Amino acid sequence: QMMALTFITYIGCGLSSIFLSVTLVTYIAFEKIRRDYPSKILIQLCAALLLLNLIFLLDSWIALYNTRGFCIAVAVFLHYFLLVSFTWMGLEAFHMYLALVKVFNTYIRKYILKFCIVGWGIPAVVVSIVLTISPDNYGIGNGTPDDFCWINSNVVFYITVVGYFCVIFLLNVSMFIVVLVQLCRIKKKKQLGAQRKTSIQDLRSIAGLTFLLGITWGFAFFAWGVNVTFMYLFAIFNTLQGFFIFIFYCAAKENVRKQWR
Amino acid sequence: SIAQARKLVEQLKMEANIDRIKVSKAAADLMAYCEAHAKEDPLLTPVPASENPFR
Amino acid sequence: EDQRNEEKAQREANKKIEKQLQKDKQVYRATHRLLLLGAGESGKNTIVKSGIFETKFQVDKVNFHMFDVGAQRDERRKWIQCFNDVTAIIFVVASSTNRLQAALKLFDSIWNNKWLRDTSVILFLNKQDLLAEKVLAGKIEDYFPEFARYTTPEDATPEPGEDPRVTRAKYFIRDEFLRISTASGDGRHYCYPHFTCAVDTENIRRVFNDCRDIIQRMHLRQYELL
Amino acid sequence: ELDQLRQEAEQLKNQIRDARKACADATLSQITNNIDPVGRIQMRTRRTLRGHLAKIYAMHWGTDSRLLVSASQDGKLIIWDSYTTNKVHAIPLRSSWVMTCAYAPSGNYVACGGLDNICSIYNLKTREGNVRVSRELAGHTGYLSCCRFLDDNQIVTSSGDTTCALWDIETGQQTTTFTGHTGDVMSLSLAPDTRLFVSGACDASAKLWDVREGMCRQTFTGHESDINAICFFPNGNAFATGSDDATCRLFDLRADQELMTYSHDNIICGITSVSFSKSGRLLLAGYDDFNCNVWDALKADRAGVLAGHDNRVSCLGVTDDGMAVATGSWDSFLKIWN
Amino acid sequence: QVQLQESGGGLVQPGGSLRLSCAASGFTFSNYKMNWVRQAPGKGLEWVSDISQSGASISYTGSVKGRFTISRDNAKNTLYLQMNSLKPEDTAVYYCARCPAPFTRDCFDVTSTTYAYRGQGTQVTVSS
Ligand SMILES: C[C@]12CC[C@H](O)CC1=CC[C@@H]1[C@@H]2CC[C@]2(C)C(=O)CC[C@@H]12
Repeated sequence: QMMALTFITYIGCGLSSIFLSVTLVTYIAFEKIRRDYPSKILIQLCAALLLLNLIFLLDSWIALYNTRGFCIAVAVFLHYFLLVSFTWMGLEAFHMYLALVKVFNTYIRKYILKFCIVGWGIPAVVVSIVLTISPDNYGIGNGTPDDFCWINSNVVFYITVVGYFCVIFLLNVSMFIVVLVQLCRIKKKKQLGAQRKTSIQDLRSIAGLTFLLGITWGFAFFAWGVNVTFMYLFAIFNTLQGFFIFIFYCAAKENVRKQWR
Repeated sequence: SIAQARKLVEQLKMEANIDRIKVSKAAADLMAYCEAHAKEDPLLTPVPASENPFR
Repeated sequence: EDQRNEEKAQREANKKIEKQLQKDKQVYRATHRLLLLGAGESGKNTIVKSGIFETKFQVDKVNFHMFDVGAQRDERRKWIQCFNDVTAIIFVVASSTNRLQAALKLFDSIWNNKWLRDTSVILFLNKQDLLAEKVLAGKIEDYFPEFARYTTPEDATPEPGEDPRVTRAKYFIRDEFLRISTASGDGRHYCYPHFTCAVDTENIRRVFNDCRDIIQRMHLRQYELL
Repeated sequence: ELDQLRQEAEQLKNQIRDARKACADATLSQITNNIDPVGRIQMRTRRTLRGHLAKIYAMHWGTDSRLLVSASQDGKLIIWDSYTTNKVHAIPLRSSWVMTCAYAPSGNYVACGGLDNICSIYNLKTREGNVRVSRELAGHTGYLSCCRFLDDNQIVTSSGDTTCALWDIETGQQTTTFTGHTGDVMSLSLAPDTRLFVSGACDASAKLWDVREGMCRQTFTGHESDINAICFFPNGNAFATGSDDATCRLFDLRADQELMTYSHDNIICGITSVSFSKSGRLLLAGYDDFNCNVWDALKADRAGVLAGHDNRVSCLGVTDDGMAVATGSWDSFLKIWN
Repeated sequence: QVQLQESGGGLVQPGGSLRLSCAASGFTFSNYKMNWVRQAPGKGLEWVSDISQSGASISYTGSVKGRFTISRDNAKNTLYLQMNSLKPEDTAVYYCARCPAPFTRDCFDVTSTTYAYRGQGTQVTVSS
C-alpha cells in the first residue's frame, strides 16, 4: 500500500540521518582513522547522503504550495543532493579502479580536493543549467504525495536523474564485478591447501561494498517499468543505505570502536 | 682470540682500580640537585600562557 | 618594524620550501623501493638484478629501487628495521654447512619480525641447474629426513620436465618455505615463491607481477575485503 | 692459557661485583621515600609538524631551544622553527637511509648519517645561502647509529661496527677511536662539560669514555637486552638507559652501579628513546606501543602518558630551557608537547 | 650481566649418549626463547635446535631430528640437550644461545659470529 511506503521511507530516512551524523562526527573528531583516501571519500559520501536524507525528510514533511520560490528552491536542493550522492558513489568506484585495476603511477596532487571539486561541481553545473533553461522545471502544478516539490518537466528527469544514474550504476556494477573477480582469484590461490576458508568477515565486507557502491539502487529498474514486492525492497534497501554504511564502516571496524573507548 | 682476551683482562683490571662513593651519597646528591632546580623546570610546574612560547 | 618583516621573510621561505617538498613528494610516491636480501654470499644476488647499493630499473614505465646491503656486519637485528616500509623483500636462496637450513631460519626470522609483519616477501630459488645436477648425481636426502615421505604435489606443472626427481626436490624446498609462510602469518603479508635458473631475463617481470599483487592486496585491505 | 685468562677475567668480574655490593648501602627509593610526588602532570600536544613523507628516525633540538632538526627515511632533513611551526632548510640527502641527525651547539652545522656508513656535515649558513655538504666523513665500516657535535669542530659518532670515533671536521680524519663494545653501538650521549660521553650498544653493557684519549673509564651491565637509547643526567653525575627488555635504568658515575629501574608489568615493549627534564626530576621514555611515559625519576612511579602517536616514537628530546618536549614517530609526524 | 655457561660433553664413543646443560644468569629465563647452536671444526656456526618460552614449540634441524631432544626448566633457569645416538660428523663446539628480544616469536643472529648473548660452548667429540 502507498500509506505503508511513506512510513517505511520516513523510518529509513530518520535512521539513516541519525547514524550518518554519528558516522560523520566519529570520522571527523578522530583524525587517526581518516588517513587513507577511502576514509575521506567515505566522509564525503556520508555527508552527501545525510544532506540528501535530511532535505528529503524536510520536503516530504513540509506542505508548501503558495510559495513558488520556496518550492523551486527545495526541489533544486533535493535534485542537487541526489546528484551529489550519485556522483560520490561513482567517485568511490573510480577510486576503486585507480587502486585495483591501474595499480602503478596513481599518485596525483590534491587527490581528495579534485574528487570534491568534481563531486560537488558536476551536480551543481547540471542543476544550474536546468534552472537556466527554465526555473519552472522544479515547481509543482520521487514524488510520494500529489503535491511535493520535485521535477515536473518529465524530460530533464530522464536525462539528469535516470541517465546520469544509469551511467553511474554501470560504472559501479562493472567495478563491483572487477573487485569480486579479483577477490575470488585471491581466494582460489591454494598455496598449500584449503586456503582462505570462508569466514564472516568476508561476507560482511562484501555487503559493505555493495551498500557503498550503491548496487542496491538497481532495484529501481524492476520497480519502475509493477512488482510491488520489488518496490518495497527498493524503498527498504535504499532508504536506510546510510544506516548500513554506518554499520559496515563505523561499527564493524575495530579501530573505530577502539577510538570510541 | 688471545689478543681480545688480554685486552679484556687489562680493561677489567683498569676498571677494578677505580674507587666508588656510597650509593646513599650519590642518591642524596641527585635528590639535592632535583630539589635545588625544581623551581626552574617548566615541565614540572605548569607555566601560564603569558610566558609560554607555545601558547 | 623588524618582527613583521622577519615573519614575512620566514613565511615566504616556508612557502618556497613547501613547493620544493611537494615536488619531491611527487617523485617519492612513484618509486616502489625493494630490499634485495640473500641468505649468504654464495647466493647469486648480483645477477638476479659502500654500506648500501642502489639499483634503479624501470618496468613498463614503472620505477623500481632495489637496495642491496653491502658493508654491514652479519648481525641484521637492528638495521633490518629500516626496511619495514619497502614494497617487498626479494629473498634469494641458493637451492643447491647446511646453507638451506640457515636460509630457512633467516626467512622465519624475517617473516615473524614485529616490524616486518606487514612486508611481503618475493622468494627466489636460484641454482636450479645445480640442484638438478646434484639430484641426478648419486646431500638433500640426509639433511631433510622428511624428504623421503614427501610426494610431488598435484599442481607440479613441471614445464622443463627434466626428471620426476628434480621436480620433487625443488617442490619440497618450496613447500619447506611455504610451511613457515602459511603457518606464521595470515591476512597481513604474503610470500611469492618462484624458481629461477639464473639464465633467464623473466625475473624482473615476476618481480613486477608480485609487486602489483602486493599493492592490490594492500589496497584491498583498506576496505577489509581481505 | 686461554682458560687461565678466562678464569682471570671471571675472578676480576667477581671482585668488581663484590666491590659494587660493598658500595651499595641503601637504595635510592629509600632515600626518596619522603619526597612529595610530582602530582600526575599532563601535557597536551601544543604543536604538530607534518612535513615528512616517511618515518622519522631522529630529531635534535637546537641550542636556542627554538629550532629543531629532523631526519626522515625519505632522504629528508628539515629544520623546523617550532615557535611559528614554520620550516627552513629542507636538506636533501645523498642516501635516503639516514638513521641519525645532530645539531651543532653554535647552530652553524648539521650532521646526518645512516646505512651509507658516512657522516655528512652540512654548513647551514653559506655566502650563496644554499645548504651544501660541508664535509663527508667515512671512517666507519658499519651503519652510523648516532652522532653528536662536540665543539662545532669535533664530532663523536657511533657505528654498527661496534666502534665510536671522535673526528676532526677541519681535516676530515678520525682523531680517536673508542673500542670495546661487542654489539654495535646504538646510542651515545655527551656529558654537559663535553669531557666524557656514554655509549650504549647491542650488548647489555654501556661504556663511559673520556674524549681526550678514550680508554673506557667505566662499564655498566644492568640490562638484559639491546640498549637502544641513552641520556645523561643534567648534573653530569648520572645517566639513564633504555633497552629492549621494556625497562629503563638509572646508572650513576663515581659509584659504578644501578640506582633505580623504571618498569611496569603491563609494559612488554622495548624503549626507543630516553630524555630528562630541565631539573632531572622527570624522565621521558619513548616506547614501542606508540606511547611516551613520563616517570618520576626519584620514585619510579609513572607520572604521565603522552599517547599522541600512531606508530612507534623512535626519537624524542627536551629543550635546553626545558620548555617543551619534541617527539618524532614512524607515522612521519613530529609533536611538540608542553 | 647476561651469562650463559654450558657444561657436559667430552669424548663419547659413536652411538653413545650425552647431556649438555646450559645455566643462565642475569635475565628472566622464561621470557626468552632458547637455542642450541654448534660450530664444527673449520665450518662456522650452524643452528641445531630451539625451544620457545615454556616449551611447546620445539624444533630441530633435519640432521639431528630423530636423535637430539631439547628441554628447558624455567624454574631451574636451565636448558638441556640430550644426544642419545651420537655420530662422528657432529663433533663440534656446542653453544647455548639466548635470542635478543623477550616475548618475540622471531629471533635473529644466533648463528652470527661475535654474538653477544651466547655462551662459551663445550667441545663434544665423537671418535673411536
Ligand atoms: C527510495 C526513495 C528514493 C531515494 C531516497 O533516498 C529515499 C526515497 C523517498 C521516497 C521513495 C523513493 C523511491 C520511489 C518511491 C518508493 C515511490 O514511488 C513512492 C515513495 C518513493
